[PDB]
Amino acid sequence: SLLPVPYTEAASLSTGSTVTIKGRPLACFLNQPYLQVDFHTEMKEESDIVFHFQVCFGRRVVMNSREYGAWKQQVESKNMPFQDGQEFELSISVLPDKYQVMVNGQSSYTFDHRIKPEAVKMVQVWRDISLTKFNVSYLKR
Amino acid sequence: SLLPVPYTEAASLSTGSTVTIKGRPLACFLNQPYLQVDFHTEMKEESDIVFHFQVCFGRRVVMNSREYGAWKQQVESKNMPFQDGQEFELSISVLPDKYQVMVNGQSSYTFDHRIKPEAVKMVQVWRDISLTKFNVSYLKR
Repeated sequence: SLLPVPYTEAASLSTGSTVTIKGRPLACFLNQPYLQVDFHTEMKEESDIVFHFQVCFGRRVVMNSREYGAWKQQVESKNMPFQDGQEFELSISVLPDKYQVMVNGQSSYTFDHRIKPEAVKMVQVWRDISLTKFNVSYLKR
Repeated sequence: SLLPVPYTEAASLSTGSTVTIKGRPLACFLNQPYLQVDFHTEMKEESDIVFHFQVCFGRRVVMNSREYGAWKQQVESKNMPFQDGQEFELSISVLPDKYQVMVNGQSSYTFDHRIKPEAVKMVQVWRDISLTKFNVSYLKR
């Protein structure tokens, strides 16, 4: 639709930052479209990932980090608040101890900080979605 | 790039038909972009799939069919002729007994017919690729 996918934006994060993502899957759940949000330590797409968030719509969600080029301990969830064929509003909040992922206003996943959020320099949103809004909040000291 | 992805084209297949697909992954292999080619029995994207071909670039290839809404016996391959960061030329030939998948001119995968290729009405190419050429050959009786 509006914002080009894969979508990449330079970014900085700290306690109190929020990343808001509004979009829609590009296929019905039967075809298992994916959505991936990666918080990167550099603009380079092969850089390390502080928070890796991958939805296989209708199936599962995987969360992990990639440190010095290697994937670490994968966290896997079957919680699936996303609705087949529907627009979704995704909200990732940086709390002192973890990321909190709200889906359509509902707390759905958390991921404890493995690397300080201040290490993030870029956010990329990609795979099988269209994107209508992307925002990183910059209101706190 | 040029052809919109997800790419859908009404199609008919029989022995001697070839599907040619030229494209490029949207991310380096470290980020595991996907490519999926589905030969559908109807234009509806939730319709059955006669030949499902899914590349996880740099990792594996999965082939299957989806019959009356259910996935059947998955075939899995570690053969990975695709090259990191490179354009690829994909050629799926309809032989009497199977599909033969050429990658950059090199025979790479085959998949025995589970449903007659004459059941195909649509081809969809999607996931993490850009597309520059798509062609279905229509030269044989």
